[PDB]
Amino acid sequence: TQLITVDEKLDITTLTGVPEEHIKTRKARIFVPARNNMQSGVNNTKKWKMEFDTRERWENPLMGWASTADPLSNLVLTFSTKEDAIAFAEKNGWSYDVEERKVPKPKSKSYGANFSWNKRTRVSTK
Amino acid sequence: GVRTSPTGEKVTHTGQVYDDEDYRRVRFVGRQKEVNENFAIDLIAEQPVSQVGSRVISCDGGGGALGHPRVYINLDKETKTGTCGYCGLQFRQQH
Amino acid sequence: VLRLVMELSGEMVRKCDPHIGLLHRGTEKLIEYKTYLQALPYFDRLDYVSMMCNEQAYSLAVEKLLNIQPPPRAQWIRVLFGEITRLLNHIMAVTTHALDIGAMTPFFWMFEEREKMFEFYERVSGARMHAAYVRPGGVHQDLPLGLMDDIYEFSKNFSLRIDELEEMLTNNRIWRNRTVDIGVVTAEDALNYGFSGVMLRGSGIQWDLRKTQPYDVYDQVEFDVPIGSRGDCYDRYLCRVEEMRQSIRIISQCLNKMPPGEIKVDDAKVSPPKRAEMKTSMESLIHHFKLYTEGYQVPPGATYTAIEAPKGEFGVYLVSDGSSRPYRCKIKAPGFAHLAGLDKMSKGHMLADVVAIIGTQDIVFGEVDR
Amino acid sequence: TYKYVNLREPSMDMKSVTDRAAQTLLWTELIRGLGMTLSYLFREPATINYPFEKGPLSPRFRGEHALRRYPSGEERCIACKLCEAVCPAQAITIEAEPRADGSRRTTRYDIDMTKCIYCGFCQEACPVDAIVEGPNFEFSTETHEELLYNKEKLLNNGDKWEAEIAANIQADYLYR
Amino acid sequence: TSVKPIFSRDMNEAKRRVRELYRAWYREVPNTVHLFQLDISVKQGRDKVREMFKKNAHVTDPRVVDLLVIKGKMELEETINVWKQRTHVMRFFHETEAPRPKDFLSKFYVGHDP
Amino acid sequence: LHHAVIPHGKGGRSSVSGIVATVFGATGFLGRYLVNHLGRMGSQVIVPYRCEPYDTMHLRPMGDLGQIIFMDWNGRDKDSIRRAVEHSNVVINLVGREWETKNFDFEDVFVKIPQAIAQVSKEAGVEKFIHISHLNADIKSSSKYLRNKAVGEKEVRETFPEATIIKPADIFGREDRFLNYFANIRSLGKKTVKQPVYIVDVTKGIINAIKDPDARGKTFAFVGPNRYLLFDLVQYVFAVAHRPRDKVERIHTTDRTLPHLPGLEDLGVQATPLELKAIEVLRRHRT
Amino acid sequence: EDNKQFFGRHRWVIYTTEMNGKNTFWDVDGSMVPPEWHRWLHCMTDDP
Amino acid sequence: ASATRLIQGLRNWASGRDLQAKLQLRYQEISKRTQPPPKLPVGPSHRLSNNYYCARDGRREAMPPSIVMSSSEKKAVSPAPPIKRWELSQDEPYL
Amino acid sequence: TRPTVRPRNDVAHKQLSAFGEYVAEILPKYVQQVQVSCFSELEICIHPDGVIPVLTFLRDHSNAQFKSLADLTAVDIPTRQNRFEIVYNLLSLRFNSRIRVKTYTDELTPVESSVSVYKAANWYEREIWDMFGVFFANHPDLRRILTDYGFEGHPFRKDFPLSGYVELRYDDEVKRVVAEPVELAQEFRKFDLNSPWEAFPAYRQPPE
Amino acid sequence: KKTTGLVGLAVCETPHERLKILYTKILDVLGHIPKNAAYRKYTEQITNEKLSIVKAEPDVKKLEEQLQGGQIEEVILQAENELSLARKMIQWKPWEPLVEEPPASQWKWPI
Ligand SMILES: NC(=O)C1=CN([C@@H]2O[C@H](COP(=O)(O)OP(=O)(O)OC[C@H]3O[C@@H](n4cnc5c(N)ncnc54)[C@H](OP(=O)(O)O)[C@@H]3O)[C@@H](O)[C@H]2O)C=CC1
Ligand code: SF4
Ligand code: SF4
Ligand SMILES: [Zn+2]
Repeated sequence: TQLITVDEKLDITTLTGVPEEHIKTRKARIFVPARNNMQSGVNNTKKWKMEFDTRERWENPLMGWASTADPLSNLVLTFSTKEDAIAFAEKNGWSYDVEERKVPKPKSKSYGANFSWNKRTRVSTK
Repeated sequence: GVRTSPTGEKVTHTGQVYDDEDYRRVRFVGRQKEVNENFAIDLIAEQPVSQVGSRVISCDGGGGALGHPRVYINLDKETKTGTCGYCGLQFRQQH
Repeated sequence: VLRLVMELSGEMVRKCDPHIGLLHRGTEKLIEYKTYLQALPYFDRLDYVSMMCNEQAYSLAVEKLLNIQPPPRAQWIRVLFGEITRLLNHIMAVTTHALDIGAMTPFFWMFEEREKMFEFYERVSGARMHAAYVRPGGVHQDLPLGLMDDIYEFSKNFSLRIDELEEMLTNNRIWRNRTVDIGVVTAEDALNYGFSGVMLRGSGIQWDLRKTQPYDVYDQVEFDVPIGSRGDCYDRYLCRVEEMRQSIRIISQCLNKMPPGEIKVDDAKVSPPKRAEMKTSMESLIHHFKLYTEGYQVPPGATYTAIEAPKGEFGVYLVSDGSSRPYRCKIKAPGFAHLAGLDKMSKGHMLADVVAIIGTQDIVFGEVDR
Repeated sequence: TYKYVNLREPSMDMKSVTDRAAQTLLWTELIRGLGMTLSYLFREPATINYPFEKGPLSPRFRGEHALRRYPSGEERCIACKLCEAVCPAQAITIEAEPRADGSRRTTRYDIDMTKCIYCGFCQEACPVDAIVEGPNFEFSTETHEELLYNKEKLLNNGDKWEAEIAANIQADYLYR
Repeated sequence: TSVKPIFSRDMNEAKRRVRELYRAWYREVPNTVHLFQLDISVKQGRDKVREMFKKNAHVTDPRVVDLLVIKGKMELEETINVWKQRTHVMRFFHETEAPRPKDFLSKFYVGHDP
Repeated sequence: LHHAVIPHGKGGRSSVSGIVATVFGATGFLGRYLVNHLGRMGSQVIVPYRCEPYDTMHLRPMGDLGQIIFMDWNGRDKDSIRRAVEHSNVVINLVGREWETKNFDFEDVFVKIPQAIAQVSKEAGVEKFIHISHLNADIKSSSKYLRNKAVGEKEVRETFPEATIIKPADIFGREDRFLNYFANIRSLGKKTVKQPVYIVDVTKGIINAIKDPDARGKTFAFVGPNRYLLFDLVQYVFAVAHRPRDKVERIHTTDRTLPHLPGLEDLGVQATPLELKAIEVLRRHRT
Repeated sequence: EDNKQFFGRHRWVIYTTEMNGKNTFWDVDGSMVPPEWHRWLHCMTDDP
Repeated sequence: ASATRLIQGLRNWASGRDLQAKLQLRYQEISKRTQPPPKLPVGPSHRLSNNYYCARDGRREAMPPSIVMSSSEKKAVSPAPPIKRWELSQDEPYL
Repeated sequence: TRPTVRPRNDVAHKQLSAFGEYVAEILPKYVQQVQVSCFSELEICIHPDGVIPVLTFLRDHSNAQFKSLADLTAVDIPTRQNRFEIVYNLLSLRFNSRIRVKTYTDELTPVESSVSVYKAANWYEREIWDMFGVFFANHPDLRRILTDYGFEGHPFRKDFPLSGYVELRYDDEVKRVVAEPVELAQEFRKFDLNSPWEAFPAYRQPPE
Repeated sequence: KKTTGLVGLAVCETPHERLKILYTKILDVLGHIPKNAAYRKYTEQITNEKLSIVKAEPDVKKLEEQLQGGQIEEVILQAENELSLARKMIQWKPWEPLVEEPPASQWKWPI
């Protein structure tokens, strides 16, 4: 009730219990996931996924499976703004690589321009 | 119709048989590598190539709601039989 | 399986710490990493003695979020199997209470009758116990022709057998001596400790989720829930047996009031179609394919619902992203709520009475983990 | 509507109170319980002699995880990955390849019997009825290596019988 | 910015509660290593205790210190009862390797661990 | 060499580690701990037995899913032994009852068993064959045990010459023989100076030497850290345990260093003393 | 198959000796039936 | 059952419930298996010519929740009408 | 729209709208939202200081009785600074209605331990402390219940991945059971099922 | 009465004047509360409605089916807890204007 409050940083990584091997060695990456190019629809955009980089996946020598010694291998954290992403990553301690968002560039096309006269943009097929 | 590779044992209908330098052959010691010896590709020659008088014909699979779904295949390839991707059995055209 | 660290003044008590969490399995986390239709059986098996009301509550959670009502034959068949499940959980809770209190034989009598009931599940779906069988969107793959007459047979013979159970026990002198004085519950306790169902029936207040908020066609059968008066464990025992006999009533009226509509919804974008249209469509094939790959998308928002498990308030709380994965499921468990007040239920007794207390609130310990 | 219990009083009339006293000092309804139990003694008990007589079932039991094949034909599985897409403990493992013919097929079709909870979802999800939950349920396997099915084990197990599977499906391909 | 902390004002009360918690662990150790019929010298166990303390001396934010004090108090309670068994107490130790050092060339032999 | 003998990733629990080990024995004591440390390393172990499968059953789940594999061997035929060592990276030889049986002496197990297995091994092409031996097993007297071991030592040294002949001193641990005989007393007291070596440093040394190449050809000997009198050690045993013919001769016989051959320090393993582990292992006294 | 017993004692097999050849006069396993009899014996039908 | 009348009478004398009548061993009314194959109904859809899916789109009827607040009024009502107390059902209550 | 799509009652909607407006205007110190969904179940969204005062109001007052307590979980939402949501769920014996008291909270600052008025909340708050680490000042006993003792990490967060970090095995070396870093036997595959194409046009959010 | 349907609650003999001194104490402790807020309005209006229910009727069973809160003694207990919130809400000032706002991109759901 109107207590101590001091304007500083945060150090939660000494509390969330994941060991320090995984703290300092593993590396995070924040990116908007690209449109999977075969479909053309960008509802899969608008989010900022935090992922971890991949590591070794050998052969399971009895069945032909891919085991791993990576508990963090299948994290994903879908966010809504780059600021809160970076704030969370620095709040929880490990390092992070920021790739920036890329919209499709707006264009200038028209069907009448596909029916040109002395301009070379000509439909040529139909 | 199995092969005996120079490792010395049965092979399957997938190209997966071993090398001599393997420990997995010796973990097969005492218990037999069971495998279906009624292979797959040899049950294509047993099926006759039917000859239908039509042109754009049907394949169902021997049973209404028992098998693979309907697919209509064409016979335009004059020397090549139509092949259902599901069935595996062939068709021809008779003018 | 529990851990009980009790602290007792001699052949009496003072306190008891129920160390529970032996049976934690991480169910909510695993559902947070799966889809709806895939992760239904976790809801089937967190509780396990009651086994189709769990299905029923999850299916009603999804159908209530998705604003889709099942066809009426689905509702009545779901009511029938809710009554079978109610009958089954109360008969096993009575018999495991009897077996742990002593009393070797009625356990085996009622388990032969339950063996008929597992034959009925087998004929319905095929599984012994954990039949999934209740999809969201109504029941899947309806009953084979020749089951309702078997249920009619079971109703007759089982009325006879449960009257023979009350022939054996209930005016048993020393079983009454064994459990009358123990397990008192104040109405203020029954509110503040968050009790659910049979404890509320037993101690005072007339209360039923089924009756007050009829979440299905329960509103259109004549039945009457038994209430307790003294708020007591023998009285609670009689309450359970008469809820079984009321379930006999509900099965009889359900068989006489059956509409022959259809199994699933015809909104094929939620329930998958059947084989004939599947093997020759195009839209039904696509719906089959993507409906089993992705899972249908579920509009965002957080819902809660609760039905009357034979324990009590089986509550379930979904939080959905616009997604086919639920963002957060969570389950209100009557086992957890009933284990919650154990000190204030057992301050003034001794240890065999404590084992009777663990009996008289029906436990599975699967569901107490959530 | 409610129908509650335990609302009476012990009747103060002399006959009823001496009847409760007669039960107290004469051990009566205990002997009534003995009479009911001896009535169940003199019935015939219902056991099934297990290794000979087998307990009844449905046509739609979920057992063995067997495969099917076409009439004098090849493997019914297209390797369309739906069963591994639905498998709620992911015990299916499919790696697919075409062969020298052209029809798309498999390489590796593995069922873990440990993770397989025996849903039925992979049966319902199969578009061509390739995988079928089998009829018999007798696995009883002494070693944990031996509980990890290969595609060849599934094909042998689908060729130790189809006739049971075919009879069950041909009876009940109309419900599902 | 309003932040309502647990116990702390400055780190003086932090120092006070943490030194008392260490005193509680000091008189906690010999009773437990006698009770569980353990097999480790008291010197070694106490030095692993103070080593676990000396791991997290690098944090000055006082709310973090409060939550650490409450965690350590929880497990001192749960080992001063008999609620934790032999397994968890040994699990604090590492007598089963776990061999991996931080040499460059050692991790270059057993590959792909940068 | 082919893949799936190369190491993969980190260690433990079916990480595909290096060695594929055929072990003769391992149903006894030291081989059981050795299979344990190879399961921690994550190595596939082929072990044949001869007894009831109940004993190999209670040492079965040491490995992960299906790593270790069980088969049969016998002290007579080369065909079963050869089938058991058809494919092996390494092979270790640890065998021996410490009393003559009806059908076996100290002769011909120590003599005849390394003959046939080394025969099919050198015809087979195994590498890093590790043969144990008791320490100070001489041509000299007092033990058919020790002299048959010396004959076997000369056999394994002569044919298949680059075997690591290894020898610990007499080991103690959870299932020691001589400390158990110290518990199974009555009494008699003599003098002999003696160094005891604990079992886990021995088996750590064996797995480290078998996984680390270039350390081959040389016989090794493992050293106890204390090296004092036997009777003082018996007084130590009774003190810590709260209470006041071939085995006793073969502990009174010979305990010494051999300065020719290299020991622990060519391996980099810490020596666990007698006192620490002896206090750890002396349970089963009065209250 | 007898009719006057109850449902669970209609259809019983009597195994013979050494059908695969493993002295199965004694120690009778399950699954020693061919599959069409594995339909009939498990009460999935009413005709042999 | 399947037993003589003296011990039948002893069963009914130990429990006067006419045990020979209904005994929980089923004989006649086991469902006579291999029933005729059923034809299912198809419900209030596949109806041609009128089923616009535009109408019955229960997924798209999900409104976002309305928001009454932010970050001489005739009021103080209850969330519901207060619940009427029930009745003892006539079908043999106690008492 | 009428067959097989569940119809509703606007009457219950109007009742809950009026009731939420009432509660919001008579406890204005803490109310920020009263939202009503389509199918009439009330949500009240509350600052983390009116926990004790608002629950003391909502237990009583004879216009909203609501004795019955249920779930408390604090649904872990990143892309916030106040991450966790403490969700009380309340039921009226007298009025047959469900109100969700959603209060918000951060990682480290406690809410005020609702066990003072709710004797059912004891193991609920203990569960929240064990799975998350949300602290409850002024509480009788906080322990780890529904976890192992020697285990830590607060696993129902999103930072805790699906497998645990530790994994037990017995070993005969030290004759007991130990914990090791996790050596999975298979990957736990991860299906990118989040399909595009805007399945609900009404719940669109404005992009930037 | 005679042995009511609840459990930890035995029947009272003088319901009426006990209930009346309950509600007059509610009016007293409401008289402690400041004026301008409508919390006083709603509590005063409902309490005078309920007191007008009880003053006009000396009956028992008609008094139950008119005055809600079946059967009777729950109304007394509920009056006690209504006094309890009254005492606790002299303090804590629920009607005074708000403490600060959330960061306002918090309560919207679909993330
Ligand atoms: N202090 C010590 O004990 C020391 C011992 N050593 C040596 O270490 C080795 C292992 O010792 P230890 O474990 O104590 O003794 P064991 O008797 O237990 O080890 C020998 C193993 O091989 C088996 N075996 C022995 N003879 C035969 C046979 N004829 N046929 C089949 N199997 C046989 C044994 O029994 P089974 O057949 O039932 O499997 C056992 O599994 C011995 O060779 C010993 O000389 C070396 C230095 C010190
Ligand atoms: S669903 Fe059927 S056909 Fe498709 S991959 Fe699975 S088993 Fe094969
Ligand atoms: S029954 Fe279920 S768990 Fe088993 S393979 Fe099929 S889908 Fe997977
Ligand atoms: Zn075809």
